[PDB]
Amino acid sequence: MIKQRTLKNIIRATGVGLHSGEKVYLTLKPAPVDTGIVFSRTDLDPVVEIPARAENVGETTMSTTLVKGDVKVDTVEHLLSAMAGLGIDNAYVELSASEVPIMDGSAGPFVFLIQSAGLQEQEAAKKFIRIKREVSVEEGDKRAVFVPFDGFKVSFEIDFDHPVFTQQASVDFSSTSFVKEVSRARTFGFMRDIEYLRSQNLALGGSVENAIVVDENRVLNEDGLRYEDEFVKHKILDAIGDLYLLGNSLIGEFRGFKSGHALNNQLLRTLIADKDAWEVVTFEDARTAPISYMRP
Ligand SMILES: COC[C@@H](O)c1ccc(C#Cc2ccc(C(=O)NC[C@H]3C[C@@H](NC(=O)[C@@H]4C[C@H](F)CN4)CN3C(=O)C3CC3)cc2)cc1
Ligand SMILES: [Zn+2]
Repeated sequence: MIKQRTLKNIIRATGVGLHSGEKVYLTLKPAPVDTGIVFSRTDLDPVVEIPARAENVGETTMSTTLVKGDVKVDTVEHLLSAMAGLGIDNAYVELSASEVPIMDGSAGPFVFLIQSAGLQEQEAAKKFIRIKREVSVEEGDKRAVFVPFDGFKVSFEIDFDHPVFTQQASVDFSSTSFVKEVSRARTFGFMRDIEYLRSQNLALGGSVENAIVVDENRVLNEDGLRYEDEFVKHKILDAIGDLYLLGNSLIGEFRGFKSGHALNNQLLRTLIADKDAWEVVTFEDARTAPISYMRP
């Protein structure tokens, strides 16, 4: 059968919060069957824990935020994308501060730290959410859709009127490596936006070392892009992180059109509410299942 996965070993990492500019110590820990992903602010006494579930998502600010009262964890989407891409079901994420470290601006450093630890299969069937019906959310010119699909696929389109800006990509993850083709795609920022955010005490940890910095015309990063389509690949990365707040891996297709965290969360809420549009399924036989995972 397809089995739940956690970490084999604890992972420790250091970085800076994109927005906070705060040094943050990150620990990923193995967790029991049916824990899901749980974030933990260990700088607090008592320690405050927020399950990485759509119901805990906060005011859809600059990034995906988990809240519980007046406690938050900022910018969870790149880490959850790394955990989604590798099929991790159960894990404790401990943070010394309010924001997940940005690292290089991609999921690459997290996927590497996790695959360095290795994964442990657990004695329990992995539960999948299978899309049975199309679920569509729109707001203005933005659109986010689930389509039934025997597998896992993410299609994305962006549309910037900007000299730097392939603005479309589709990845079937059963035939294309999240690790190689998506995970290294970095966050990006326009200089006019970054100058505004800085003026408002935001982007305090931003640098060419953790973001593609774009002025009116070109990428300012001396070493350029990792992919010709890095921008729309990063959109796909962020969508994979947000999808993982369902708390179960998806069997279906996601289509984004200029979508972002706020509409992505409207789509998760609408899917969860419409119980006719999905079912929980397990696979007693991995060989006939529409998705596959790497060796642990
Ligand atoms: C040494 O410093 C000195 C100096 O040079 C310097 C250099 C750099 C910085 C910085 C920085 C920085 C600040 C904010 C952002 C950001 O929010 N990007 C949003 C982008 C990326 C994507 N969204 C995402 O990736 C979401 C949102 C987060 F980005 C994570 N997930 C969607 N998206 C948009 O659609 C944009 C067009 C609206 C990125 C980088 C500061 C100072
Ligand atoms: Zn991002």
